Amino acid sequence: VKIGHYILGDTLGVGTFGKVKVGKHELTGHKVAVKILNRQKIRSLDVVGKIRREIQNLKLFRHPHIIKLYQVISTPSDIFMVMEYVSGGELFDYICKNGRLDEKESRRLFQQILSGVDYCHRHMVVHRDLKPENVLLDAHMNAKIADFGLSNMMSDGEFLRTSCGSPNYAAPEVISGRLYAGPEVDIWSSGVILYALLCGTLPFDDDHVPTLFKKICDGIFYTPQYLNPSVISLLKHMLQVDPMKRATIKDIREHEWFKQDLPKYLFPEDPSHQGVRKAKWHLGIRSQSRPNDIMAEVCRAIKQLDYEWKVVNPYYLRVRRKNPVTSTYSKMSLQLYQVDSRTYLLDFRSIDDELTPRPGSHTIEFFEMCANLIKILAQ
Amino acid sequence: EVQLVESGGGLVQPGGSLRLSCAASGFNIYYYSIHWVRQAPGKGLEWVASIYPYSGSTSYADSVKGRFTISADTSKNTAYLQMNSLRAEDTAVYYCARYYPYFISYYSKMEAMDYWGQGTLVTVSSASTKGPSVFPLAPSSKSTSGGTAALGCLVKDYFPEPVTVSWNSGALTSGVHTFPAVLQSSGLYSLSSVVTVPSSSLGTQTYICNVNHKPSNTKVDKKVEPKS
Amino acid sequence: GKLVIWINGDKGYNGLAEVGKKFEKDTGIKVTVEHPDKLEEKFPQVAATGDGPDIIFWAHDRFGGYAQSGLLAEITPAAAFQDKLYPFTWDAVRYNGKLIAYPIAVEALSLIYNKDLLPNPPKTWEEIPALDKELKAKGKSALMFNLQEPYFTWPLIAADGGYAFKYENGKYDIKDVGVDNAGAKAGLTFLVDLIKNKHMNADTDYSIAEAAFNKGETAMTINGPWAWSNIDTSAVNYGVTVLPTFKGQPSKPFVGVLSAGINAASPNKELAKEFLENYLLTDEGLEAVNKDKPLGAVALKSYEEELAKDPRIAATMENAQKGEIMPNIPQMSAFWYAVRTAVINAASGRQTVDEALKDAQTNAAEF
Amino acid sequence: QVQLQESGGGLVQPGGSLRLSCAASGRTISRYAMSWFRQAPGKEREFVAVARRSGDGAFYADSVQGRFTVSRDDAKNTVYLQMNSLKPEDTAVYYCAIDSDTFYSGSYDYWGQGTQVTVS
Amino acid sequence: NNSVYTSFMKSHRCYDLIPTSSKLVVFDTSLQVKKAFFALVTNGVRAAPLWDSKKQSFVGMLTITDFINILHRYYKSALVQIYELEEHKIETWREVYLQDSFKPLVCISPNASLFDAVSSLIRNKIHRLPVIDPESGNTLYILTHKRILKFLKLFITEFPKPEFMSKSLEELQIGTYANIAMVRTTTPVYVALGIFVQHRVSALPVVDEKGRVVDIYSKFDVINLAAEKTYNNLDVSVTKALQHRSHYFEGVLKCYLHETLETIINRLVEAEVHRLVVVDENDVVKGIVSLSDILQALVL
Amino acid sequence: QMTQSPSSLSASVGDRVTITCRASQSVSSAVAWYQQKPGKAPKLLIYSASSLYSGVPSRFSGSRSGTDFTLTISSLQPEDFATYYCQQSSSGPITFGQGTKVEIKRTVAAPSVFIFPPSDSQLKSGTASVVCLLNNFYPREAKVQWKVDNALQSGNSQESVTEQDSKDSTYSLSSTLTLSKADYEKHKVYACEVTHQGLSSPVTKSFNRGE
Amino acid sequence: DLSSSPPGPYGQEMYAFRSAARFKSPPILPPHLLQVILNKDTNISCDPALLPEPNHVMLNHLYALSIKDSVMVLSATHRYKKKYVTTLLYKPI
Ligand SMILES: Nc1ncnc2c1ncn2[C@@H]1O[C@H](COP(=O)(O)OP(=O)(O)OP(=O)(O)O)[C@@H](O)[C@H]1O
Ligand SMILES: Nc1ncnc2c1ncn2[C@@H]1O[C@H](COP(=O)(O)OP(=O)(O)O)[C@@H](O)[C@H]1O
Ligand SMILES: Nc1ncnc2c1ncn2[C@@H]1O[C@H](COP(=O)(O)O)[C@@H](O)[C@H]1O
Ligand SMILES: OC[C@H]1O[C@H](O[C@H]2[C@H](O)[C@@H](O)[C@@H](O)O[C@@H]2CO)[C@H](O)[C@@H](O)[C@@H]1O
Repeated sequence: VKIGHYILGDTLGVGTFGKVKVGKHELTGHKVAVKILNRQKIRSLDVVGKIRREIQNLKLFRHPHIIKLYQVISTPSDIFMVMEYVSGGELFDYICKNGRLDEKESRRLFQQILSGVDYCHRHMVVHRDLKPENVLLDAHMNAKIADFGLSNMMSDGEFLRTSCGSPNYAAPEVISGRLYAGPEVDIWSSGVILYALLCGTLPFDDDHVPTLFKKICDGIFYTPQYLNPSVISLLKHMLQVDPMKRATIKDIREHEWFKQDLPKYLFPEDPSHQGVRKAKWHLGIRSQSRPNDIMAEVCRAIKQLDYEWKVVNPYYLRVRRKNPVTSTYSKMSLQLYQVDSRTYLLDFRSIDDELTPRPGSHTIEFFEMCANLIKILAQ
Repeated sequence: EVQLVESGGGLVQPGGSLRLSCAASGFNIYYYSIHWVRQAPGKGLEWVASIYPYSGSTSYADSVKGRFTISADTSKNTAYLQMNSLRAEDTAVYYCARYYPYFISYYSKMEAMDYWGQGTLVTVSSASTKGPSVFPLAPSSKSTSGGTAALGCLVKDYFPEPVTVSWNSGALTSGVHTFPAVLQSSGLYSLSSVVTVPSSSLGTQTYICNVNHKPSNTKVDKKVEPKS
Repeated sequence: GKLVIWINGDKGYNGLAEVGKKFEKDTGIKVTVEHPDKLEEKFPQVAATGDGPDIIFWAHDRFGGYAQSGLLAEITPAAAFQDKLYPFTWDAVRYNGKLIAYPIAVEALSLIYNKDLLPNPPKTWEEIPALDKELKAKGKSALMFNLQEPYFTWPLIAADGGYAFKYENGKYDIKDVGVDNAGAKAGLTFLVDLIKNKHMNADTDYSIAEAAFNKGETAMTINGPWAWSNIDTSAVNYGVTVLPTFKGQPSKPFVGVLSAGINAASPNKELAKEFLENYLLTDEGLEAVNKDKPLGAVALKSYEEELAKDPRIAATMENAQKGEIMPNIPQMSAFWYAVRTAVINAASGRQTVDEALKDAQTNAAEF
Repeated sequence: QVQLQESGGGLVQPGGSLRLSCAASGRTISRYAMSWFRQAPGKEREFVAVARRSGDGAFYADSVQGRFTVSRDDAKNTVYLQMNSLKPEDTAVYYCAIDSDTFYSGSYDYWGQGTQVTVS
Repeated sequence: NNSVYTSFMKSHRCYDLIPTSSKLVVFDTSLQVKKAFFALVTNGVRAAPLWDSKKQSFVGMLTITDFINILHRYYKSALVQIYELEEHKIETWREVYLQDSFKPLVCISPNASLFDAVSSLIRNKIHRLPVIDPESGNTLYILTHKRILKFLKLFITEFPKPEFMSKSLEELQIGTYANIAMVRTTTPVYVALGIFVQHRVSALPVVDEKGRVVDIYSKFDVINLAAEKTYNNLDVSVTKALQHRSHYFEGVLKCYLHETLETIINRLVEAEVHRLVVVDENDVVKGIVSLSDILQALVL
Repeated sequence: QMTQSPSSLSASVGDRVTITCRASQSVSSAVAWYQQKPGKAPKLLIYSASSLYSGVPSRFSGSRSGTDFTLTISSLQPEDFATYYCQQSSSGPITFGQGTKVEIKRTVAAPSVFIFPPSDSQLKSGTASVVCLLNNFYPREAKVQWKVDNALQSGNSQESVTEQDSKDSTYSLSSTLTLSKADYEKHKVYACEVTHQGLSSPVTKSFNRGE
Repeated sequence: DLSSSPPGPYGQEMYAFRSAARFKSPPILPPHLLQVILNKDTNISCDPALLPEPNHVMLNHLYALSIKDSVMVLSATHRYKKKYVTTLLYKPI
């Protein structure tokens, strides 16, 4: 019960085969969630190269709504995986606690679950055993998908046992005898999760199990009047028993209900002694253009910043700005230099205040007269 | 219940644009990348095209780069291989196949092609449709002692491919050897069909080859005769 | 409809093949002898799936954790068959009062030395670097043994007071573990200082130490009775004596009892029981395995009465009597690789003695 | 110039066993195949067995399929013919041959030397 | 008593305390806290007077102590990536950290006396305060206790040197001896960070199980962990955190209680360190003498 | 961008065969194996060259040795006689293998050679082609040559071998030598000479013109 | 600017036009600045906070650096009555 620097507390639960325990870091006081995987139950091959493939594959899938995996510790008896811990419990327990939820919170959970399944589909992995008991809540009321790799190994081994244990969560293809589910189970499972977030109950519930399989094969479900008819078209386009008409991520991303309150970070791109390293500093601004145009570019830059400047030469410009909060004014002087016929250098020079005990700072306001100019010039 | 029914095949003129489809029934085309392959008669498979609708990224082989515009329609679950500027070498049967790029297991990134279609046969030839010209092959009078006498019929210079040959001795055939067709340099096809019979049946038993060519409506019979 | 035997590769599997041939000669059912690597790990994962071997040959320390998963069948021995074997061998294979295995032999570590390079064996662990200072000038080495497995490093740790689990009245206390006491710290400190002062190599395992002892590269080794065939093959003038004392206290090795476990998922339980009780634990069956590789002190008293003339086996029994029997609790399965990880981290210099023994203490019973 | 040499064979009892060998040198042998022929007295030349380059195919005739066993060696540049269950009527001169087809699995047959295997 | 050093610091200005050339960094307050300490790695200096462009004033000071506070507070696990150091800024972090303590930037004019500089260093519990010329408003140099003793020892050459310098260290009661903070050599970095945040100490001399000093762990040693990008792994021991300089140092500058103060100062300013530990013949820790107590004794 | 190269072989029922696949560049474990019956669709057998696709049983097995992917068929049933294809898929472009065919083991039978003279029906039409026939031979590999009028003419011969029989497993080759009516004035005798693996002496059949 | 003696005493944002008749090139920079574009000296033997003595002409000039991340490196080696300072300023972009 000690891995890394983590002691293990009381076991939370044993859902299918994995023993999930809370881990605690004695030094830093941080709560992690370890998962024990007995090799007796579901492991056929014991080659360490498979564990190396696990270490290479599973760690690099970083997403703000997927439970991140930290390391997979090997053991002669078991397999330990340190997933992150969240104190908000399962989604199904939250549904059983609060009943029917508001639409604005159900869409907020549904967008996060769909953007956690879209990250998996972009990174070529599916979550076949998706359910409200395998999505957790954090302290900040978000949605966290528990696993992606764990279902894939299990579903191939015992698809019939998984279907017998829960028919409603299992896909119509799996009960119809299709070999591999693929991503078509993911949108249908996110649809029954959306029906749980909109109505509280389960859409496909029976006591007698082959009649429940017949209810899965039937494309009908219950619909109350508590929910608006703008989302029932999405539910009918999402919960089809035939995967030819089942909704895609694009077919939800072009739907009207899904685009109402959508955060931008969910979808990345829509249209697509001492040792010190020496530094190479420059002098001014090196612009390879005409000298009559660089002064106009400097003019266009300093006109936007509301400065008060005068000239002496055609390339000697003594600028002066009044600070908003500080009553005094700061002065400096720009000058153009010719290092070669191609490039021209813009040199800054400060001048000292002679008589006035000005507050604030002298040279830091001098750098404030330049850090607003470099950004606008961008050269 | 997944069937990949191809359509739009047949016979085309060289320099003509064809667009064959693949009605993906039983799954969703937006996730899986529909891949087309080339199967020349006698040769092996050869990959030609790919389109992946989920990321909107395609792929192309080096020999067909920038000339066969692949397209996928997610609303009708079809995949359109609009071929353009085809050469004479591009003459094959085109299978349709879905592709599973996902992690089936923790250790295995599966990258195979699960379900394959029946494949439609496209034939490129500058020559038009021409009926066959059967000519009999004469059994030689001289033969070894205790040796069977080979008899066959030659079907030369026909188009298109399917010619079914039959004999007049019986509906059931024995000793038959139906050869594959060879594409000669004149664009047309050749065909031979021999039957091994005993040598003592040359004077008594007679054979008549029946050449049936359905897309040309040519049903010609040819009586083979032992003659020096 | 046959019998499949798995035993470790350093054991006498050809004698088991001969006993299987003597079984097939008398009933027609063939016996297949296999020696898979890491079979204490390979066995329960296939035994949970209902397939694999029908009978396993291993020490009793894994058999309790096998029994809690329902992987071993209940045995029914007769009173005469219990009288034929030693009572402590029956006591070592007790799990919650029930008998789960047939005892085969009692294995104990002993000090094995080269008589040509070292005529007088040392009686003290501390004078072994003093001997190695002389022996490195001769191109030899004092002591080389398997450091990758904690079974060989355990006596030098447990000599000064270390113990796995507290045994008071029939039960091992899972919370009273003595691997974090002063004696285990002194033992692991001496074990690290043997490596730091260039007296031993941290990468030395069973194969390299065995090849060093058969070629005469080392003066002493610590190994079991099964290597005696390879020692006899290499014609080394060898002696077997008592392990030396540490700080005035003798070494405390694990006393190992090789046992025969029967899979509960096997339909061939009766054929396996008749095979074992009629052929293997007899005077003719044990000597066929003993001629291949020596097992040590056998549980059969009749063969042991003739076997005890060997002073090597007498010193093995003396080390067993001055040693300690292994626990059969399922917490030993967590104990073994935890102490192995501690010994690997201490030998490689990745962790200190205190940190490694604190990790071994915390992961002692549970993990 | 190519050389060829047979060995083995003689007055052996019928129904027993006999081994034949054939070898060549001076040229590459892994990329070429070897074959065995028979010529019975009063009959034409007949085929016995062939062996491919790297063990792809071991082929025999209709009469010698379940009786003869052909093998080849890459280090000593020899081939072997394990003849089992010999017949009194199969007495003939046995030939070895050289396939001159390069980079193709076809054959152009020429026989260098034959020995006289006469069974009793 | 101290009348020869007090009049010395009142006569000699801070204008002589500034070196010939002096690299000086300042940080904008709207900058992220991750790149600020990487810039302190790049330049090597340990202090930076903060500037708030939205208020046009020197708002505060960001140092290694603030690095210790942020890697003690916003550090969850070695396996977990430290997102808070990336996402937080100096303006964001100082409104959280300075919620209970509102402490503005203290400074001194360079035309003022060194006595007021020492009395503003010791009273405010500040190691490094900058100087600001009130005629212009700019910052010139960041004074240090070490620079003050280097300026003093060059000018201690007159006849009345041994007023109390000839007395022993134990009789003068110089240095903290009662509450000493120590760590074992097997202790992780994070418990040393917790001691640096709980106490206001500046160094931890590591000891073995007996108590013998083998190395020293200072707050300056922490910044090399950020330099080699091991700021995310704070669960390693202090020995692996001190193997960064094991090819460079000699040992631990230990002194004794029966030693005169002037020899301790002459060994201190020659090796350019900040504090010494007091030991015995058995090399156990008896306390730490620091510059903030030596200058406290001198300023009286 | 790369190429593939399998082997080619033939074995009996129940034999354990192996098929290598030497990858050109360095690829990962992303190589499949497709069984294609003649005139059917290519069935998938093993997807990642080491683990079995669901469906087809455990007879097919694969091992990986660097960039030399293997396909091993233990206990060859009489239904698994088809063409097997290596398939690289890790890189951008997908390159199939050349394709290995697996033929049933058969005793070698001597080829039956029978020459076919051109009939007078195709002489008047201008296009007359002579063909020679090989009956019931084994294996597939044969070499026909047309030494017509004691002159080996190449370029007009076109071989066409058929598949093996269901009950006899015998081949049949046909090489059509095409000529014209005006090509027979430079023609006295035609000879189709064949060199088979089991044919001890090459036998050619020549029929004189005008009989 | 009271200290300045310009030809035009305006100091106004409007009077900045590129319509001047002069096409005169600007003068050349002194060669000592050819050092500071390429090399900056830091004494490793002395304290890293201490620097070698800079020249008298390189005082008030800016010193930018390549933006590897969102910082903006800019500095100037200002001069007091006798002492030299070097004010590095780091600002987010
Ligand atoms: N008493 C001491 N004994 C041994 N080493 C020391 C001692 N004091 C400091 N050091 C070493 O000197 C190095 C830097 O010294 P310190 O940590 O005191 O900062 P500092 O040099 O005083 O900083 P600054 O020069 O900015 O005042 C550290 O790496 C530390 O190991
Ligand atoms: N001149 C100053 N004015 C105001 N606050 C300061 C000043 N110098 C430091 N501080 C604050 O005091 C705290 C403790 O700093 P300190 O530990 O003395 O610096 P160092 O780590 O360099 O010894 C820091 O968090 C800093 O914000
Ligand atoms: N590690 C430490 N343990 C106890 N006291 C300390 C430690 N470091 C510094 N001090 C004391 O803290 C005060 C200020 O010193 P400094 O922290 O160096 O400015 C002095 O009284 C020191 O003796
Ligand atoms: O500590 C490693 C290993 O030691 C024991 O197994 C030994 C056993 O003593 C010998 O009889 C023989 O089987 O070699 C084994 C491995 O070297 C423990 O029984 C075992 O649990 C432990 O893992």
